[PDB]
Order: sequence, then C-alpha cells, then structure tokens
Amino acid sequence: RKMAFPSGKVEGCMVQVTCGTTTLNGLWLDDVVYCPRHVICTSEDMLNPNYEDLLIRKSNHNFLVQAGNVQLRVIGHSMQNCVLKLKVDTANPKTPKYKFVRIQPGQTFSVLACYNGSPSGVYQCAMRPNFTIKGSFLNGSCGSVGFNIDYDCVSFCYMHHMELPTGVHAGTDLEGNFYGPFVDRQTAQAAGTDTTITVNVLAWLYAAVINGDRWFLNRFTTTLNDFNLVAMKYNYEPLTQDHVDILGPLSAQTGIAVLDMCASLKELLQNGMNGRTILGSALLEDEFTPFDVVRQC
Amino acid sequence: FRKMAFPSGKVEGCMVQVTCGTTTLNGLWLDDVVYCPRHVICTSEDMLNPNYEDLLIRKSNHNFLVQAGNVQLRVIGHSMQNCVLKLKVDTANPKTPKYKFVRIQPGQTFSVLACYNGSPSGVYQCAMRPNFTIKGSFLNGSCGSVGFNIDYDCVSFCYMHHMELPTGVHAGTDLEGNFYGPFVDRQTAQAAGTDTTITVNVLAWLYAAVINGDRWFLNRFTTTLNDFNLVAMKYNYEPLTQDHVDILGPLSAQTGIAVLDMCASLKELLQNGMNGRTILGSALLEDEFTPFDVVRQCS
Ligand SMILES: *[C@@H](O)[C@H](C[C@@H]1CCNC1=O)NC(=O)[C@H](CC(C)C)NC(=O)O[C@@H](Cc1ccccc1)C1CCC(F)(F)CC1
Ligand SMILES: *[C@H](O)[C@H](C[C@@H]1CCNC1=O)NC(=O)[C@H](CC(C)C)NC(=O)O[C@@H](Cc1ccccc1)C1CCC(F)(F)CC1
Repeated sequence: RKMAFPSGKVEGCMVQVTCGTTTLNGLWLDDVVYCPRHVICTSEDMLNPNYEDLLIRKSNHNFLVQAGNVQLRVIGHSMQNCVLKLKVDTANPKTPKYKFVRIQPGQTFSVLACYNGSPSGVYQCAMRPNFTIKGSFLNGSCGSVGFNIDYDCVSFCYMHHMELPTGVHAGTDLEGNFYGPFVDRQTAQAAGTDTTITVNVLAWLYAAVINGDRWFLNRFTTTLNDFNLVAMKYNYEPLTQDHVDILGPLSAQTGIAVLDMCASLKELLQNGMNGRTILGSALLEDEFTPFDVVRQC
Repeated sequence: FRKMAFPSGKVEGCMVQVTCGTTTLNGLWLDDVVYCPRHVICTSEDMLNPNYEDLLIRKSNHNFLVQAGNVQLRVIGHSMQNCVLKLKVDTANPKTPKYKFVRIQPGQTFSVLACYNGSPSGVYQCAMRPNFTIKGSFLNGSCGSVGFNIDYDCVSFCYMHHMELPTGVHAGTDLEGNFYGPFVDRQTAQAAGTDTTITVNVLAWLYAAVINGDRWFLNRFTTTLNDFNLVAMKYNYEPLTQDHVDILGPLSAQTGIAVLDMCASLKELLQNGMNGRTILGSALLEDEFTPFDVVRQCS
C-alpha cells in the first residue's frame, strides 16, 4: 500500500499566514515562519509580480500569523527566493529535529496537505523526472510541505506553490527554489515531457513478487544497455548501475536478478498487460522507491 | 484522486507498547486506560489455541510492562473485554484527544497508523472489505495498531489490528474487542468469505468522475433499487442498503444525478463493459473511495 510517514511532527509546525485578503499556510520552526511569498500579492499583482518591489512596501504588521487561537507577532521579515521568512517573538516548542533538503527526481516524500493552517490529510508523492508532483492540492493549500522522516529527524523537501493546467503541481524546496522551470506567477505553464521512473517500477514489480504475484516474470534476460535502449524508446528513465545496486536487497530477497526483472519489464513495455493487473493496478506504478518497498516488506 | 490518510498526530500521541514476558505489541493510551489485543498474554506456543480466561487469571498488574517510549507506565488494574485487554494505568495521557469508539460497516474507509514497539512507522488509508478483511501492510509486531477517522476535532477509533490470514489480508476488532467478521484470535487457519466489490464506493467514484467532467457513461434510464441489487449480485457487487442511498445524497445533489439513475448507468457498465474507454484515467472501477472521501478531496 502507498504509505506516508506519520505526520505528527509536522502538524505541530503548521500555522496560518494572512496578508490582505490572501491566506495560506506557514511552517513555524523555532522563531521563524516560512511560507510562499505570493501571500503578499493581490489579484492584480499575481500576473507579473515584482516581488522585491511588493515586499519593500510591506510592514511587519501587514502579516497576520495565527497558531490556532493565538496570534503570533511578526518582528522581522526577509525573502529567500520564493519563500518569505517571518521572524516571530515566540519559539515553537513543538519544533522537531529537522533539516532542509533538496530532493532528486524519482525520490518520494510525504505531503501534509493543510488549509488555513489546519492539517487536512497526508499522502505519498514522488518528485517526477519533469519536476512536477501529482498532488491533491486545492485553493488555500499553498505552504503545505513535503517531508521524509529518518529516526527523529524531519527532512523538509517541498513547499507547495501552484497547479499547472494539466492538474499536476509545482513548488519549491525550503530555500525557495522551484523544482523545475516554473515561476510563481499566475500564468499557464507547461512542464517538460514526463518520463516514468524505471528504478521505481522495478522495485514495485519486486513488491508484486514478494506478495506472491509473478505472472509477469519470464525466463529471458537482457543486458543493462539493451534494456536501457528499450526503456528510452518508451519514455522510461535510464537505469544506472547505482540503481542496479540499490535493487540488490530486493533481488536477494526474491532470488530474481535485477537484469531478469528488467527483461520482464521490457516484455510488459512491448506487449502491455493484456487486461491483467499487478498488485491491483492496471498500470505500472512508479512512485515507490526501492527503499519504500524494502522498508515496508 | 489520491488515497489520502487523516493526519496521524492525534493518534501518534496515544501509542504505547505493551509487553508480557517477551511478547510485545502496541497499545492505545486514552485517559488512564491502555487498550491492546489480549493475545499479548500468550506465549508463542499458547497461541495454538489459548485459554484466555485461564491465562489471565494467572496474571497480575505487575506482569504487564507498558511503556510510552522507554518510560514505564505503572499498571494499576486489568480486565478483558472480548478480545481486548484494558489496563488501567496511574497516569492520564496528557495528549488524549477528543475521541469515541465506533464500529464501522464494510465499505467504509479509515486510516491505519502502523506501529512497531509503540513507535509509529507509517500511515495509510484502508477500506473494510465486504468479507471483513482489510488489505493492510502489517508486519510482525504490528498488532494493536489502530484505524481511525477524524471528524472536526474528534478521533473515531474503529479498528485494532490482531492477525493475518493465509491469503495475506488482515483481520481485527473494534475497540470493544469484537472482531470484524467470523475470525477468532487463535493461530489457526481461517478463511475469509469470497470478497465482493463495494458498490456504494464505485458509485461515489462515478459521481467524482462527473464532477470532474468525465461523464460519457451517463445514460437516459433509471432502475429500482431492488432490480439493481439483484443484477449487481450477479457481477459480484454488493447490494445497496438504504444507508448507502442516503450517504450518496450530497454527491447526488451536487451533480443533479439521482442515485437510481447512476445505478442504471453502473448496471450498463456491468452488462456491456467499458467498450474500451476509461473513467478518471482508469480502465478499472475504483471501490475504495467512499462518498465522504470524494467530498473530502474534491471540495
Ligand atoms: C501481531 O501480534 C501479529 C500480526 C500478524 C503477524 C504478521 N502479519 C500480521 O498481521 N499477529 C499474530 O501473529 C496472530 C496472533 C494470534 C494469537 C491471533 N497470528 C497470525 O496472524 O497468524 C498468521 C501469520 C503468522 C505466521 C507465522 C508466524 C506468526 C504469524 C498465520 C498465517 C497462516 C494461517 F492463517 F493459516 C494461520 C495464522
Ligand atoms: C496556493 O494555495 C494556490 C494553490 C493552487 C490553487 C488550486 N490548486 C493549487 O495547487 N496557488 C495559487 O493560487 C497560484 C498563485 C501564483 C501567484 C503562483 N496560482 C495557480 O496555481 O494557478 C492555477 C490554479 C488556479 C485556478 C483558478 C484560480 C486560482 C488558481 C492556474 C491553472 C490554470 C492556468 F494554467 F491557466 C493558470 C494557473
């Protein structure tokens, strides 16, 4: 099943941020609140905002930050790329051990979707090769964050800013830099051609086998390069030797050599699933990493 | 449409571990009571077929190790209610949310916080199947993990995890210790009924497709509830109840499509197939999104 990290450590950091008639979510760590900078915009501003110009015209008191019932007083503000940093007079006692990371395409993370500073739901996402994410975000979800948890440490990797015409989503790392060629302006933006995350499809095929589902296997094999030629033809990402190494544990667990599973995937790509299903899906799933599969099986 | 779990923090604040001897599982700490599966009192060998009453008679408060993290919670009373143990502890959980215990119906969905040794590992959304199993992800040590819904501020606990069936699916109790389905907490082979498709949820999914502009399958006809139920059963679909018709009300009102007209549309899909088409980007009809899940995600 698609499993997210427990969201409690992040819930304790969500607040509401309002400027004018614009409300969204912020992330309160220690005495700083992080949020998308387009909170400072009006309707007119959003088409071609000059953010540095808009921000110098703002005072601390134009920012209304609420942690539940309690307003937090803003005593400082700065902008780092597409993120606004609001210094507040009080520290969050619920601040977890945390870091800010920038994730790579193909990696997965959990999203805590929030509205008006209140958590609504949690789900698992992957950073697509074209640097979009297939999220579930509505009006008011900006400032929702994505994260992974290791031991007691929350690694924040994503802050939500926008939806594209196709319905997929785009956002930034916590330094305010977009993933992908996108801009925080109210304009229709296309992404580059997406590709399928091959190492993740293979991991999920291994998961299907670990759960006793093996109709798709075969006795053929393939070289790494010959598989990569077919993959690219079908708009699948190439598989590196590191990807092969990272699948080792799953190969050992099942006794199916990585390149043998590549041969299975090749046959699926060339012939399709013939109305069949794998782990209940009519489509090859590519948003489980090898680590996700291992951690859960 | 994503499988979206509830935020898990209010439940994370209630997870503890319970150990008897070397048997450890998870428990749920609310106020000054810890709830857990009663088979914590079994040796691995007693699980073959345990006599729980006799096993518990030999137990005292001081045989139970309850820990929140590595901090011990002293047990001051114990009792067994059906298949759950209730351990009274000397500290009221400061993180107790507003809560209730509810018994869910097959087809309803809930979030599971999968825990090991009292530590949450992940959260995911589950549906109770019509045969009273869930298709969970649960490893050794996961028993006592709970399933829940959140309404406003209030956590409704509906599931506590006890066992895995030969087919890989999972079975458990409500928080009063009453199993869902015909299962018992004994380490013996037990078969679920053949499963069926959750009709009310497929209908919810068809309403969601309409809301998003995908409506090629809407037909000109209607049906009675009884005629629909008799046909649906021939395709291994669950019959609808009056409660199902009522919980489809909001989506019916939002789209202007009567419930029985949507049933007629589904009947046609069942009798004629998708004729090569797709709905919401899928050749398969999805049955693990409830009417509430649709509303919760679309609006
Ligand atoms: C929690 O204590 C644990 C969770 C199980 C273990 C793995 N996945 C799960 O969901 N529950 C049990 O171990 C449970 C205890 C009984 C007293 C109810 N027994 C159980 O789940 O048995 C199944 C899995 C298992 C196999 C081998 C060792 C331990 C557990 C068996 C599978 C085959 C069967 F169905 F025929 C009999 C039970
Ligand atoms: C922040 O909460 C919000 C989240 C969006 C809202 C819907 N789903 C989301 O994920 N982001 C924005 O409002 C963002 C603001 C810019 C200044 C960066 N704009 C945005 O996402 O625009 C898309 C969605 C939208 C539609 C209608 C009204 C408001 C927002 C548009 C999609 C259609 C388009 F491509 F033509 C233009 C952008």
